[PDB]
Amino acid sequence: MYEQLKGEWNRKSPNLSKCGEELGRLKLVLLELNFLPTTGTKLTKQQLILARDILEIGAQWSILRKDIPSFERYMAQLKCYYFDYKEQLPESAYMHQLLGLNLLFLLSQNRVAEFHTELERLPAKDIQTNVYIKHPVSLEQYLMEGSYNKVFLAKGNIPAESYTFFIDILLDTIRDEIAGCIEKAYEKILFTEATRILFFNTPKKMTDYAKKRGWVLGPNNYYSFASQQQKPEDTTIPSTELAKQVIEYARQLEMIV
Amino acid sequence: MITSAAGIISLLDEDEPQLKEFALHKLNAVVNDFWAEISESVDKIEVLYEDEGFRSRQFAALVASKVFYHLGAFEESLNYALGAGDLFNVNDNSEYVETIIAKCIDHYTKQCVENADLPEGEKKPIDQRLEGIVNKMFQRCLDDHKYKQAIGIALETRRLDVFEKTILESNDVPGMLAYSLKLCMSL
Amino acid sequence: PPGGGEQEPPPPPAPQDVEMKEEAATGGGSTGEADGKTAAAAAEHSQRELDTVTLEDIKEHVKQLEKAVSGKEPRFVLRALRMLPSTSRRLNHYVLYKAVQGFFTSNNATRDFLLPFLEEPMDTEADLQFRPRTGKAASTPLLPEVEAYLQLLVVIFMMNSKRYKEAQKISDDLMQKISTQNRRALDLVAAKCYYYHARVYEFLDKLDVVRSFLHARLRTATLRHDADGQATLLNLLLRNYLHYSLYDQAEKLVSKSVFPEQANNNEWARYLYYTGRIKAIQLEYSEARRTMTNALRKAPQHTAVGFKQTVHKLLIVVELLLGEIPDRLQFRQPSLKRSLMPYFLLTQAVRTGNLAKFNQVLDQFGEKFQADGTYTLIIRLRHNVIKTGVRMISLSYSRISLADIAQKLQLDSPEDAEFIVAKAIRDGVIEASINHEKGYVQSKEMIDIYSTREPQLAFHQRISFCLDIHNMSVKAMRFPPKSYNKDL
Amino acid sequence: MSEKKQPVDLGLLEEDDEFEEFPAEDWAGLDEDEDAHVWEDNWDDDNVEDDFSNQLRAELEKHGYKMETS
Amino acid sequence: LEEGKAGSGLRQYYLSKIEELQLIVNDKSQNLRRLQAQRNELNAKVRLL
Repeated sequence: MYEQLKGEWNRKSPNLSKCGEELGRLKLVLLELNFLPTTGTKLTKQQLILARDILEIGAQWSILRKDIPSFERYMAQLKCYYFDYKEQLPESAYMHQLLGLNLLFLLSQNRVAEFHTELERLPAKDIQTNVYIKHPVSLEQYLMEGSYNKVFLAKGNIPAESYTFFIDILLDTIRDEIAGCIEKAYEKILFTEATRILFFNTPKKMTDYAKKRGWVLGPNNYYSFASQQQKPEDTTIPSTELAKQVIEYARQLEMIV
Repeated sequence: MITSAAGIISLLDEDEPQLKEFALHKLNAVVNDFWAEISESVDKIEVLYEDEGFRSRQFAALVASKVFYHLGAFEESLNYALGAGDLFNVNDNSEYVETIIAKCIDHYTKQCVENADLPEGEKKPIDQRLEGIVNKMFQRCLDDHKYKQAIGIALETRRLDVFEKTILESNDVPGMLAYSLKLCMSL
Repeated sequence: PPGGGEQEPPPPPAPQDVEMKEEAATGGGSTGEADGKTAAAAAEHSQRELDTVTLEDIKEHVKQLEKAVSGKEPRFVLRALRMLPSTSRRLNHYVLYKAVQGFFTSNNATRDFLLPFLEEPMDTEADLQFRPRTGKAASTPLLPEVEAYLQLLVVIFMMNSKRYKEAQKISDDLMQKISTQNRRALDLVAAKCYYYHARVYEFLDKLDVVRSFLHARLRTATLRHDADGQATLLNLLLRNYLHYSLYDQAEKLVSKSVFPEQANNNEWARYLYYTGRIKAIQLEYSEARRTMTNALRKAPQHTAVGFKQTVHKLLIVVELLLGEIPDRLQFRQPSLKRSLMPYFLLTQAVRTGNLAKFNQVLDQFGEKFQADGTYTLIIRLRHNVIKTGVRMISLSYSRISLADIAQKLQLDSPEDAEFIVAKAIRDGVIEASINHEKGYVQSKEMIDIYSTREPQLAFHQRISFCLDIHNMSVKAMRFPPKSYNKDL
Repeated sequence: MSEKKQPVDLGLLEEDDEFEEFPAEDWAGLDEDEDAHVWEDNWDDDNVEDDFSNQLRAELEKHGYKMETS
Repeated sequence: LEEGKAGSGLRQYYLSKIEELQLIVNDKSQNLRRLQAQRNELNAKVRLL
């Protein structure tokens, strides 16, 4: 309406310095354009879906610059256009994709419970013939399985699509959870399993986790301490609190009397 | 319009408040529909309420006060309600206004009773805007007085000069004084 | 034709006598009770009202009555109308107006005279004094009878009934607050009406207005309420949030409150069913399980056969997720059986834990549970089979074979075995000791209970809680006898 | 209220509209033998019966052949 | 205006709810004093004994 805007839209610019000024300009224009959904005159669906698109690609740049608050911000803003009273709004092709990125965010932020409760709306039977649609639910299902082997073996199955790097980011943010769980060591473990489970010869884990967990290292073996070494009480204190409970019993049994 | 939309939260957590203004204005429309959505933004509202950075304290104070009696006790709501500073509100039949002025009056006369047995010393500070918003509705009900609650509220407020302007314009003065004493002897 | 014609008149006016007697006894009884003191008596006739409703819900009354039996619709209460005093002539008129239609015949209709039901409330409902309670006790009982048979273009007339109900009372109210027993009844009555046109709501269009304003109507009720009506109005909102919500960030833990005393011997069951259904999505093993099972063990009053069957289905469905699934034992009814018949084979097949065959078997004859939609809990269950299976392994012996048990679990590999086992260990739902010596992984796997091991700290909370329940049970044998001795 | 039981009952009526008295009789074949018997014990009975329904249903006669081989 | 017939009205109805709480106090005092009269009747009975 105001101008073309299609010039710098489809164009991919590595530098986000100009994209930031363009973004701010878009904010200045959309400022009086009533971000909130409007059913008035019904002809505003064009500028609404246009704003939806530029906020979608804006979210693409937002996740390109790796901005956590901005991403969930634009996702919360686009969720307004995603959930609406009128069903006359056409379904975008990148809608389920960006929603998939939202699932990625929920998985990365350990919000995956909200993902589980979000699992209801996604099977809308709109397409279902695409592997990308069944990808996040199967990956999270494998996460419920806990097996990192299937993911690593199916890592080469991902097509030429460019979110593979974001999947690598997902592995990068879940690696502390996986390694954190496998290194728990209720009793003890042997290094021969560690060779298989842990990553390659690059000393990232043996460095970081050494200053993180702060444990002792023996002759090529991982030792675990503070396991079931906890000493019980002297039975004096729970006897006292039980006496207090007896007093409370005297109260409740006889108060009004 | 919006219900489960989390966008206004991100907008409330966002800088350059000039775009936050109309967002809060539209928030005041749906705040009656859903008060649970503002619950996560309550803390940030308090934060922006504390500092003097924002120009309008009443805009945040209203939202805080209305979401507080929806969430927690009426006390915390009344704190920001009476701490809203200068506020212009016309008389309405809505539940919110009548309830917050109900708690306002109740707590006012409560403090009056608490300060009744202490004529001198350790006097609690009393804001002028409170007396203003109280005496506004008080006078509004004191127009014709409706020959019932005038002397009642005049007595319940425990103020010395409050009932002197009530007897200025009245019908059947001896009857009004007799009714007044009859009301005063039964308390 | 001559036989059926001669036998035609007796059957249709069968319910008339006991129905007139019913409304006379209930109306005259309640009004004649609270007339002296309305504010004193509280919810004495309430249980009677809900009982009469639940009793009249199954009514077979109108079947062949569609033809000229509708003459009862135009006529109505007409008790002491247009004047407060001089009720004697009207006491005569009570017999008179009934005698008028009892001479020869009467002119009757169905869809002809409908809308002008608001004529009397425009001036005087009955006595010009008791109008709200007499008015609601007049209009509200006969409305579902006229609004019966929702289908066949009664939707528009139902909308007329809606706007009429609103405009006369519901829109806002006849006055600020009634603050009486008729109000305490008006809560559950208006709620019941909401449930009544709820079907009309969900039928075709959606909600842009009413239940959204029902929040303002809810808080218009003061916080000093017993929140019975508030909870009943919360039930319809929660049911409206039942099918599609998916946002747990607010109403979960925001909607939590002081939770005042409410029984009703219904609302507990249905609300626990609602919040149980909501809390069944995150698979809660501790709370949801026992509380929904208890909820199933509750509400004996009316029907556990046709109601509790759904919560029982959900119960066993969320039960088989733990690997141990109890079946139907103590309850014998020819409903839950047929309902669980297609699900019986697979829920019995859960303990076996065969991935390959049952993967095809489920989808083969699968109908209803896959008609639940979006394949959620089943796509969870498919890979939950191996977790319940490895849990069965945790309940099994320690030593793990590279061949035998690997073939039994249909999974053979050194890495994924110990890996998945470790994933079962990190859950914290079991007990195992990880040890590596010869390359084999053993476990202590002690399932032994708390007997003769830290007994005090073990059954402490049990003793405290059970004593609390027994003590509030003492309160339960305390207060009601006082409620008996209050009037004597 | 209890009025919410109506669509459920209608659903049951639909379930009865699917097939006419087929599962009634088909399961009556078993139930006639299961009649008058406690349904509490029938849980483990049906459990084992369905468990051995696939293979090794009897296995008692196979033990004698498994004596020399095992 | 819309106060005396509104605010003072809901205040009087709040007072009616207060009358309900004091009605609970009332009949609690009633059954408590009836039980009191019962125990006093038995005590007077053994006094007659």
